[PDB]
Amino acid sequence: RDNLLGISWVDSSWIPILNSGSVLDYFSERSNPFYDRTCNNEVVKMQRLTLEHLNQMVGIEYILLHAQEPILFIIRKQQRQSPAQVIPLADYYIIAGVIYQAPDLGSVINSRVLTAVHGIQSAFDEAMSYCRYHPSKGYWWHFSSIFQRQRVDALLLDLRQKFPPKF
Amino acid sequence: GNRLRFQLELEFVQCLANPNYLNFLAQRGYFKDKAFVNYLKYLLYWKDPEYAKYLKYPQCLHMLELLQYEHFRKELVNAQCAKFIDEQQILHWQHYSRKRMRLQQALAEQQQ
Amino acid sequence: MSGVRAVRISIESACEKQVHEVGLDGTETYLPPLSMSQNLARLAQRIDFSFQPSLWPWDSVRNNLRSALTEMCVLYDVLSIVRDKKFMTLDPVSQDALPPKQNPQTLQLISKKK
Amino acid sequence: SYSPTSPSYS
Amino acid sequence: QLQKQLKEAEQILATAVYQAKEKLKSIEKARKGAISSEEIIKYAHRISASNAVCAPLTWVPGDPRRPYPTDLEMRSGLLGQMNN
Amino acid sequence: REEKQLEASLDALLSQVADLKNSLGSFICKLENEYGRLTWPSVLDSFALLSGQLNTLNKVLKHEKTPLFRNQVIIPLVLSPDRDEDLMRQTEGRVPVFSHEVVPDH
Amino acid sequence: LSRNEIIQSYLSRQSSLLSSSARQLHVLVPQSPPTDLPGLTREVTQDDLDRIQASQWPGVNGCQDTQGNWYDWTQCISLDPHGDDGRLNILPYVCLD
Amino acid sequence: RLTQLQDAVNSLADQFCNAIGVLQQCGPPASFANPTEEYAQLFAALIARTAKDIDVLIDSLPSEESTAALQAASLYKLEEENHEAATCLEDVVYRGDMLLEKIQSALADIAQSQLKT
Amino acid sequence: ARLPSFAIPYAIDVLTTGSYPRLPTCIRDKIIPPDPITKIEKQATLHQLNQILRHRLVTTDLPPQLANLTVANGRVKFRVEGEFEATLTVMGDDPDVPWRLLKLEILVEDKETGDGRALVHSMQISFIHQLVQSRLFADEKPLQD
Amino acid sequence: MQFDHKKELRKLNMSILINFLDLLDILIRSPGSIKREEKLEDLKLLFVHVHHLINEYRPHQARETLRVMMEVQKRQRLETAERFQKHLERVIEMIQNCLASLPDDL
Repeated sequence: RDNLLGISWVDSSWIPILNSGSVLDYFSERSNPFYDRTCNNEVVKMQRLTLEHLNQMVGIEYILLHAQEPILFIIRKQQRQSPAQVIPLADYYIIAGVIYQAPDLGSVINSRVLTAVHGIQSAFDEAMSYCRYHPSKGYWWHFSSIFQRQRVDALLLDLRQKFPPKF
Repeated sequence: GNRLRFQLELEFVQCLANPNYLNFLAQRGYFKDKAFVNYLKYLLYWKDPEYAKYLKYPQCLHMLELLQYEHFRKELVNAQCAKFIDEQQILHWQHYSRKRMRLQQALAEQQQ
Repeated sequence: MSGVRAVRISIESACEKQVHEVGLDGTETYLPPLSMSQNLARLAQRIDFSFQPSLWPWDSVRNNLRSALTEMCVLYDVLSIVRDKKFMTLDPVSQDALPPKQNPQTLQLISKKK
Repeated sequence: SYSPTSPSYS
Repeated sequence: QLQKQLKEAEQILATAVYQAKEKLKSIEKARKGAISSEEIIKYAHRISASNAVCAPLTWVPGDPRRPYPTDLEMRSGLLGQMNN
Repeated sequence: REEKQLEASLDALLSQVADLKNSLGSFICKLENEYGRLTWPSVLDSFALLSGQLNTLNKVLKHEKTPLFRNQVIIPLVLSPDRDEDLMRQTEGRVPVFSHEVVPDH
Repeated sequence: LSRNEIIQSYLSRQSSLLSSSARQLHVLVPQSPPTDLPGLTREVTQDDLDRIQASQWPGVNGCQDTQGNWYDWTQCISLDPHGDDGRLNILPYVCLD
Repeated sequence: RLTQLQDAVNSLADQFCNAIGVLQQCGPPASFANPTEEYAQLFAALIARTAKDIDVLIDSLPSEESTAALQAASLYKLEEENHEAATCLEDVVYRGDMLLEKIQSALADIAQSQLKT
Repeated sequence: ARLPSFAIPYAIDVLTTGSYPRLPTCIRDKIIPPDPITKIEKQATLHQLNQILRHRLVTTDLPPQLANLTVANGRVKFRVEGEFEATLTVMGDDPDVPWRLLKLEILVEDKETGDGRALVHSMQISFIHQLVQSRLFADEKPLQD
Repeated sequence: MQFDHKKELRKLNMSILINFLDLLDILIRSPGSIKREEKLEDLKLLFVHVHHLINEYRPHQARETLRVMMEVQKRQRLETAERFQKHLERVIEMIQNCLASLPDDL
C-alpha cells in the first residue's frame, strides 16, 4: 500500500485458465493490491447478473480496454457520473499474467532523471577527491623525435622495397 | 535446534538453484556482504554423499561451486543473466531428453 | 529380490562428450574437441613474454558514468517509442497526483540544507 | 499465439 | 630424417601416455567412487520422481514444472516462512 | 491544440534527452581514449557544463506552461516475439524485438 | 469440444499413428519356470554369469526376433508386425548415450 | 526398451479410454453409422497392434535370470577385473613413459652435438 | 506410476564426484575468467618450447656466419654480437606453425655518435619488426631468410 | 515368489485385455451393477503391477544396465591398453629401422 506503482501481484492457477472473458475475474481474485472491494464489479458479483448494470448503477467500474489474446490484457478504472459519462482514473496492464500499474508519463521521467543525475553526482564527488593541485607542480592525480627520422624512414621504405612483406 | 538448521539449510540450498532467486539476492546486495561468502563456504558440506542423499533438486550443487569464484556474484545482478542461465538450463534439460527420444525414433523409422 | 544385497560396484564418470554451448530451437554444439597434443601449444599461448583497457584506476568513476548514460538512454528509448503509436499508447487518464502531507516544504528544506 | 516463452519461440 | 622420425614418434608417445594419464585420473576418481547400488537406485528414484532428471514427455516452452522450486512451493517452503 | 502543444513539448524533451545522452557518451569515450594527460581542470571543465547545461535545460523545459504530464498514461498495445529490424534501427540498437520481458523492465 | 472437422479429425490419426508406429515379429518366449535366484535357487552359479556376459541368452541379454537377426539391449529393433509398409520401431534398453 | 514398454502400456490404457469414449458418444440411433463402424474397426486393430508390440518388447524384456544374485556376483567380478586392468594399463603407461624418456634424451643429445659442431 | 529413464548415470555422477558434467559450460566461459598458470608451469612450458626450438633449429638451416643462439628457456635469442638482436619463436605444431619475431633490438650502439640515446626511432624499429615478422609468417625457409 | 518377470508380464498383459473385454460385458449386460466399480478398480490394480514389474526390471534396468555399463567400461580400458601396446611396438620397430639405416649407411 506504500506505492501502488511499485507492486506486482500474480497467481499461477489462474494463469493457464486465462481468456478475454476471465481477465476481469483475474483482477477480481481479491487480495490483489491494484483492485478494491469498493469497486462495483464486486457489488455486482455479491448481488446477481452482470449486463448493462454498469450503465444503470454508475460508479467504479473496472473494464477491459484493449486485449491481445495470449498475454496482453489492459484494464481501465472508470468513475461514471451518469450513463454516457465516463471519467478515466487509472490503467492497470497485465503482461504475462503479471499485473502492473501504468506509469505516468511524468512520475516515471522524474524518477529516471533523479537516478541518472545521482549517479553523475557520486562520480563527480569521487573525481573531486583525487585531483591534487600545487601552483608550482600544476595538477596531478592522487593515484618525441630527434628529427633525424626522415633518413630512418627513407631507409625503412628502402628495406620495404628490398624485402617485401609476405603476410 | 540442529534439525531446524538442517531443514532450513536444505531448503535454502535447493532454492539457490533458481536463477530468479539468485538475481534477487544479487540485486538486494546480499552477496556484497563478506558474511554471505563465509556462509556459502560453510554450505559446501552438501558435497558429501551422506548429505547429498537428501537433495531432491540436485542442480544446485554445481551452481554453488560457481558462487565461490567471486566473479559470479559481482555479475548476475543483471536480469539478462538470469534469463540466459535459465534458458541454457531448461534447454539442456528438455533438448537432451526429447532429442534423444526423437533421434532414436527418427533413425529407427528412416533405416526401415 | 527378497532382500537384495548391495556390493561395492564402481562406475566410471560418463564424460564421453560435453555440450559446451546449447543454442535455441535445438541445434546441439559439441565444442569440446577432447585434445592435449594441441592443448600444450594452446597453454603456451597463455604463457607470457614481456576488466577493460588498464581499468585499475578510475574504475568506480567509469562504471558510475556508464550506468548514468545507460539510464539516460533507456529514458530516451521509451520517449522515442512514445514519439509514435508503434507498440505504445499515451491516453491521458484524467487523474491527479494528490499528496496528503506537507512533503514539499520539508523535502525542499532538507534538500537545500544537505 | 505467443505463449510466454520458457525456451525461445521457434 | 632420423631426428624428424624420432620427433614424430615422441609426439605419438606423448598423446598416447596423456590419454593413459586421463584413464588413470578416471581410475583414481572411480576407486573412491565404489558405493552401494541400492543407494544409487534410491537416489536415482529421488532425483527422477519429479521433473528434474528427465524433461517431461509433454514439456513445451511454458510450464509450471520448473527445474527449481517455482515460487508457490517457495511461499510455503520452510526457508523464508520460518525466517519471517 | 493541447494535443499539438503536448506533442511539441514531448519532441523538445526528446531533443534534450538525446543531447544529454550524446554528451555523456562522448565524455566517457574521451575519458577511456585519454586516460593519461587528462587533468582536473579539463575533467571539471567537461563534467560541470555537460551536466549543468543539460539538466537546467530539461528542468526549464518541464516547467514552462507545458501539458500536465501526470495526466497521461502509457499502457502497452501489441507484443509479438517477431524479429523487428525497424525498432532496432529506431532505438539505435538497444531494445530489439519488443518481447514480454521488455515492458515490465522499461 | 465439438471438433469433428474433417481436418481436425485427420490430424488426430497422424499424431496417434506416429507415436505408436510375413511377420518379422519377435520369437515367442514361453514359461520361465527356473528364475536365477528364487525359482531354481541357483544363486551365483558361475555358468549363468558366464552365459550373460558373452553367450546369447534369449531374454536376459537380448531379443531374438525372427529371420535370426539378434538385437542386444543397447541396439534399436526395427520390425513390421502389421502386414503394411509402416514398421514398428523398438528403441534401446540401456539407452547408454 | 523399458521406456518404450512403459509408453506402450500407457498407450494401451489411453486406447481403452478413447475407444469407450468414442464408441459410446457417437453411434447411429437405432431401429426396432458407417463412419462409426469404420471407427470401431480401426480402434480394435490399434488395440490388437499395441498388445502385440507390448508382448514383443516383453518376450524381449529381461529373463528373470537377473535383478539379484547374478547382479552382485557380476559387479564383484567387474570390480576385481577393473582393479587388475587398471594395474595392467598403468604398467603399460610406465613402459611407454620410459621409452619416451629414452627417446627424448637421445635427441637432446643429437641436437647438442649438432649445435656444438 | 511409470518412471522416466531411471536416471541412468545422473545419480552416479553426483554420488561419485560433484562437478555437474551436464547442461552448458558457456555459463563459466562467459561469466568466469580463467586462472593464470604459476611459475612451475611457466618453466615446464618454456622447457617444452626449448625442445621444440632445438628441433626447429636442427631442421632449419641456421645461417653459418653467426647464429648466436641461446634457448633462454623461452626464446632462441638470435643475436649477432654487434649488429642485431632478434628473438624468433614458434607458437605450436612443428609442421605448419609460423614464427614470432617478438624483439627487434638494433645492436649498432656507438657512444661517439649517439650520446645518451639509441641510433634510430623506436617506431622505425617496430615497423621493421612487423615487416620481417609478416615476412617470416609465410613459412618459407626462415633461418637463412 | 516364483516371480518370473517375463511370464508374469505376459500374464498381466493378457489379464488386462481380458478384463477390458469383461468390462465390455458389464457395459453390455448390466451397467448398473456394483461390479463395474470393482472392474474400474480391477484393471487399475493390474496396470499398477505392469508398471511395478518393469520398474523392478529398472533397479534391474539399473543393476542389469549398470552391469552392461561396467563391462563396456572394462572393455574400453582393455582396448586402450591394446592400442598403447601396438603403438609401442610400432615405435620400437621405427627406432630399430632408423638405427640400422644410420650404420648401414655408415
